[PDB]
Amino acid sequence: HMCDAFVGTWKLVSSENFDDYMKELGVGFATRKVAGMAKPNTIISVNGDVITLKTESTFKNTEISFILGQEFDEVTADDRKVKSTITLDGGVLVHVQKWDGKSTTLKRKREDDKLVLELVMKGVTCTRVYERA
Ligand SMILES: CCCCCCCCCCCCCC(=O)O
Repeated sequence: HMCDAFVGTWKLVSSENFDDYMKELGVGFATRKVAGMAKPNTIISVNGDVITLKTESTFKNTEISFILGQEFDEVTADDRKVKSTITLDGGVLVHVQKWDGKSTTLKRKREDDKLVLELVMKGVTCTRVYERA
């Protein structure tokens, strides 16, 4: 039940400020050029308490599986080794990543028929809108 609203196959339809977000992350220029053009699919599924989130794109795929509230180690699309915790607060799936004394947040919520992803690092806010494939 908990994450039913998120389950599905979602395709990126719009993005704002992703370059600036990737810059704050430390992603290099070649990767930023590729990744700025990517239109990934995100596939969210659930098996009991275990949530899986796949991100697929031409250049790079990632997958994480997790239990809400339980820290896990993640290797990000840009090769960071982070400590991740994901919680569900008021319909918002909140993913925090911590590494090397830094933090970023990845927050997903439903907005009408869309899935909206907010990516925050320092002063940068990026907004990614996904629609059902
Ligand atoms: C899509 C290629 C991304 C490659 C490098 C940037 C990685 C940044 C962290 C990933 C942020 C998630 C973006 C998303 O799911 O839309």
